[PDB]
Amino acid sequence: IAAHKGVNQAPVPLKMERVGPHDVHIEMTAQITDIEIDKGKIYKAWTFNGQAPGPLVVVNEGDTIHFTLKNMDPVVPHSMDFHAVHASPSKDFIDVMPNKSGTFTYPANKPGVFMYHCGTKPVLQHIANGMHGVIIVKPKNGYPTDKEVDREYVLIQNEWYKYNDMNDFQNGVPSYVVFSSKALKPGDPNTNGDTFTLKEKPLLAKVGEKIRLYINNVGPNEVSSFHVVGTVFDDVYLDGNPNNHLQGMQTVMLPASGGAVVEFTVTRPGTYPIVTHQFNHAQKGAVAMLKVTET
Amino acid sequence: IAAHKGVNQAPVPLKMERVGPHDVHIEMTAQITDIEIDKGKIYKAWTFNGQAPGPLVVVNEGDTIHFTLKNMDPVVPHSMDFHAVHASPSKDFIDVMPNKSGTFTYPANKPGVFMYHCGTKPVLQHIANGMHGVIIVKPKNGYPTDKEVDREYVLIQNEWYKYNDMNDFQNGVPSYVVFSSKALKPGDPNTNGDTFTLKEKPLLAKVGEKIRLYINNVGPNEVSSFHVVGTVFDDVYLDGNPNNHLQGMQTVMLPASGGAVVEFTVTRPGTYPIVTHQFNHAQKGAVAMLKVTET
Amino acid sequence: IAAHKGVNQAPVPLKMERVGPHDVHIEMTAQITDIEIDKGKIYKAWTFNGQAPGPLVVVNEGDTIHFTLKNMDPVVPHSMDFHAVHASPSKDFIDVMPNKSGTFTYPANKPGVFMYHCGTKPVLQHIANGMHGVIIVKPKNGYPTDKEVDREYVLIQNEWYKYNDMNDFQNGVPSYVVFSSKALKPGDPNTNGDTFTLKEKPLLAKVGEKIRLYINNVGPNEVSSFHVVGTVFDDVYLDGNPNNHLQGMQTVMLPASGGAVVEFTVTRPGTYPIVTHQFNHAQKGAVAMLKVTET
Ligand SMILES: [Cu+2]
Ligand SMILES: [Cu+2]
Ligand SMILES: [Cu+2]
Ligand SMILES: [Cu+2]
Ligand SMILES: [Cu+2]
Ligand SMILES: [Cu+2]
Ligand SMILES: [Cu+2]
Ligand SMILES: [Cu+2]
Ligand SMILES: [Cu+2]
Ligand SMILES: [Cu+2]
Ligand SMILES: [Cu+2]
Ligand SMILES: [Cu+2]
Ligand SMILES: [Cu+2]
Ligand SMILES: [Cu+2]
Ligand SMILES: [Cu+2]
Ligand SMILES: [Cu+2]
Ligand SMILES: [Cu+2]
Ligand SMILES: [Cu+2]
Ligand SMILES: [Cu+2]
Ligand SMILES: [Cu+2]
Ligand SMILES: [Cu+2]
Repeated sequence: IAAHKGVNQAPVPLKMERVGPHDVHIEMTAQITDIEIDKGKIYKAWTFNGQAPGPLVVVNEGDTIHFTLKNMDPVVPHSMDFHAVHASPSKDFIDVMPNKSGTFTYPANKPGVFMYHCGTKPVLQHIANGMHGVIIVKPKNGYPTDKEVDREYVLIQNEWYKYNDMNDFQNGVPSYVVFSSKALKPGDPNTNGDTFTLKEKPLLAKVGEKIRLYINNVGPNEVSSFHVVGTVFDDVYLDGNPNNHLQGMQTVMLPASGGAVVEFTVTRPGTYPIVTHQFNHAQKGAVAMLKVTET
Repeated sequence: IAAHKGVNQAPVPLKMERVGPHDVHIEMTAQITDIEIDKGKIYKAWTFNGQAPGPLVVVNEGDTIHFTLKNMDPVVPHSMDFHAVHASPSKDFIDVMPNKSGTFTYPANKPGVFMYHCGTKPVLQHIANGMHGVIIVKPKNGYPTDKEVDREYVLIQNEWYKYNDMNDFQNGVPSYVVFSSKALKPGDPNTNGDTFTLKEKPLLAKVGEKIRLYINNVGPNEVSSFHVVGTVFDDVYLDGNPNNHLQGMQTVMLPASGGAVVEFTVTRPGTYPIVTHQFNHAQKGAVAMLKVTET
Repeated sequence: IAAHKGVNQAPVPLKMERVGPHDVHIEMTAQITDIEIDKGKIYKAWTFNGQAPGPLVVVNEGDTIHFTLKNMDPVVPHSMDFHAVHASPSKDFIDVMPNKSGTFTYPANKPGVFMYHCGTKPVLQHIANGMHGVIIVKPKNGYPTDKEVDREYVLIQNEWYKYNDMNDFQNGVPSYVVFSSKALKPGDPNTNGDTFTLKEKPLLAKVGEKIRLYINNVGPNEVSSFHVVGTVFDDVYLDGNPNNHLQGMQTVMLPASGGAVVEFTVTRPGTYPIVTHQFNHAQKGAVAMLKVTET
């Protein structure tokens, strides 16, 4: 796209504020931002807020979201689809033109770990170029295992293809498959989907802790066989809904756009890889690390 | 196949009748029928009854099926495998030769949403060329959420490949991935697996309704990440068995031949896309629409 | 690998012994062994004990495993990762050099049907060349359906690619996809992952029996849509954990490394195929047979 040549829009922080007991404002941008997806490989991604996947959104069950998208792309329209919400797609997930803003309102009444993404046609193009993310909706009454959890993090799986190449997006294997982490609390890492960051700067834990991960596989195209090396999931909640409670899973199957909450214990000091167990994808980037120490 | 050149056998209605409180007769054909799978693209499909996927079959839990297959194919043998039934494959799912008929009998004692398909070797060939479908077995005591459902439809996912090309069927990506709808009540649409019909003639609903879909992914080869845009599944029953009850799923993973019953609420007027969230497949056809109006 | 040319190390029996009420010794080798994966096709596999998949391991819930790996490979390091265990990957799943041994200790406190595999980098290479298997951990209090089961077997799904070709392992479709069976009791078959053995020498059963299969899809790369032709699973336990109990499934989705316990009834004499319902994979080898007789 001629109007994207040389464009590299600096990342913009997510803006969010509560405006009622059951009402939240969220303000995001659509923007064109260079991301290093593999060492030496820059992808001029289509993004929310200059991150790919986009920034984490966390709301409460029963919150109405008043969402504003500011489109900074000079030529391409963009939009937003939150899987958390009940909405009319043809009224509420509509395009925002270049240099314009749009505001849409809709409720999040289901707890869980949901994908969000651009909904502009062709949706494959927009998701593959980087316009994906996660929204977490916290359950009103928690999970039954809350009291057991010592530490939690967010992980997101996505793929990267040949740059802006619809033939590859439709017909080709992924070039890279990658994890990212998004911050839930101050000090947590906040990273983009790349092959290396979470190997060089592992997630941190302490020996004997129960860890919870909020996970989502945003695709665009692949399923994920999510596994943490050296442990067994004690508890799994499919899509993060507390009702969908599995126990003792070695590996969690996630569809494209599929989420879960998973919990496991790290018993011994060391580095624990986190993978999709489709090992072709792992080899192409999808290995993160959890370093577990005595302190 | 030289004996299929110029062959286009008109579709034949499914014949079905109850012959006892727990016994049903079903009569199908195997036939060679031109189907428009994408605009301008005709596939000379191998079919049941001149539909691909085939006609919908609905029976009750505990029904014995007395199934007759009339083979209208001039040269290829065909057969039938219902996933609903307990049967001896080597006695009851056997070939029927060109211009012959065969009758087989077997019980359907498990409720759910089952694939059927030709079972003739090579089974890949027969399924890929179009010989697939769904049988629904209604549970004796219903689903616990029956009283909530306002409207229901059947959707089927399948792929199309290069015509009758076993190398592509085994080694290639699908050319098209498509939804079809099969009628449960008078007035419901009844369509073939194509890229366009359910976009141009969307399924219909009213604002505020709870919708149930009976879904099956017949493949041959792909899994499906089934999602309805703008809603969350309130209830999911894996394979349509009432025991396998999930809640609040954004996306349902279906294996190849996998089924479910899914229920969701449409809250607002508009058009709601239905997709597999493996967006390469969506781009290649697998997007249906649900138009939701005040009336 | 020049140092593997002409190497064909005879298979070595698994060594296992109980050494306490909650403690077991297991001794395996890593070795280079020619396996016929398809008729006329020899793969010089990287293996545990000269089998691919490796030998079956069965322990009890709460057993500590004292595992020894003797590396017979002349040049490549190997290691072992059991998905059953809680362990530090960077201390306990480490490499054993050529012509050396290493012993590692760790608990199996979760019941189920777990993958094991080499964990040496690149793990894709080691798994794809044949270093995979299953460990079963028997639940302390059984499964609720134990009293119903008449007969049981172990089945494993894996893929084979072009020989030792990392580009194919990462980017290509599988050449073959195959089932194997591993013995649980004297007289049971014990086979390698190949396209033919379980078609020519089917698993055996009697009419009216309830069969249990312990299944795992070791990959490396594919998911599996596991189905037995002519029946419906009465009961499924995901990953073999008794809590994760489904009923009446036609087909079980398994992630890569995913396991299950499945139970079904064979009602009539005949041969019942067992497949992954991703029929491209079935066509490439993944069809086993269960011959069901009056005796
Ligand atoms: Cu309130
Ligand atoms: Cu507001
Ligand atoms: Cu966009
Ligand atoms: Cu979506
Ligand atoms: Cu792929
Ligand atoms: Cu703790
Ligand atoms: Cu664990
Ligand atoms: Cu009766
Ligand atoms: Cu009859
Ligand atoms: Cu046929
Ligand atoms: Cu089948
Ligand atoms: Cu494909
Ligand atoms: Cu209603
Ligand atoms: Cu909904
Ligand atoms: Cu004891
Ligand atoms: Cu010992
Ligand atoms: Cu190895
Ligand atoms: Cu593993
Ligand atoms: Cu493949
Ligand atoms: Cu019995
Ligand atoms: Cu059955």
